[PDB]
Amino acid sequence: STGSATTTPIDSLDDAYITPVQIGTPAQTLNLDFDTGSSDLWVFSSETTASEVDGQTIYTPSKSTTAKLLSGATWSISYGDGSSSSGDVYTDTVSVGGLTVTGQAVESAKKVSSSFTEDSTIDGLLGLAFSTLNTVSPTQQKTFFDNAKASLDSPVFTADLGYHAPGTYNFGFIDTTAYTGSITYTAVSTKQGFWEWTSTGYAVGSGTFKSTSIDGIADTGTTLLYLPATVVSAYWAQVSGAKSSSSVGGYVFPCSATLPSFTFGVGSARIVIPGDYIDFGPISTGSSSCFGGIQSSAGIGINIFGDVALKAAFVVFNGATTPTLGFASK
Repeated sequence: STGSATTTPIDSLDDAYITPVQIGTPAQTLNLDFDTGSSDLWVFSSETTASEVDGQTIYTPSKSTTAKLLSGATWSISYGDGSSSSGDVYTDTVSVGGLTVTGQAVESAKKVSSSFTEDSTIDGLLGLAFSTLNTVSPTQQKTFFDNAKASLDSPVFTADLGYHAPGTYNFGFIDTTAYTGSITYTAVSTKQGFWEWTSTGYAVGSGTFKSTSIDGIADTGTTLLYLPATVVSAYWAQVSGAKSSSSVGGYVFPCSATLPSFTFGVGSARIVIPGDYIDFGPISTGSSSCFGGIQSSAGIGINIFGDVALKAAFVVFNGATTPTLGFASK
């Protein structure tokens, strides 16, 4: 089997992407944030504290003839951005782009943090990291991909995120029309539960490539590109007037600037992030100070190849017995 679904930016900045997901019988379609950095499929629901729901579409398990309460199971998650959610668990039928899993754990939120409430466009998350990170207790549950894997034509999924445009998540096949050149595959460590890999270096604009190992995670659920402070300083030094602002929370730059590209290495291959991908617009409405899309990972504890990086590539998440990651230009 295979599946193919379009993923759509939630706003004009590509702050996140939403993908429609069918849950239950009859189907209830919710728009979920596919997150290769976590491993829980959780949804706003009829059980979510009413004051914490503000415009989201909810899953109502009592209206699904295939929903079953997973007795005694609870979940609770905290994300890198400080947001969080928790609740109980159902199993139900879940379909993505024509690919159906029966008995998928659907984690129903009883509580969500303010950042989730305040984002009306995201109805929940669909985790695509390794199932070892799943938070369901006392019996850990499998991700949608893990459950689908054996049925797929090939045990892979691909992320093809657009810049200011829709893109695609495919399951079970590689669309050879969706990228240019070849896909370069690179080793993955699953030791921390992430799609963790080592970039071979970087360049800023038309500058020379610096060969240096950068361990980090391919994370579709993180907006920006978080890299070591040395790398990030080298990038912003090429933008007149750019500075790190403690009050704003990172590098900002004059909105009048033209940003240089940023290149990262994948083995001997190179992925080029155009300068415009690195512009996240005014820090507040009407400001001429703009927020940068490349930020320091210092104090995160891990480098993160988030959407800024991934949307410059066609990315293969290869879930073979020994997982690997593939990157192509597009």
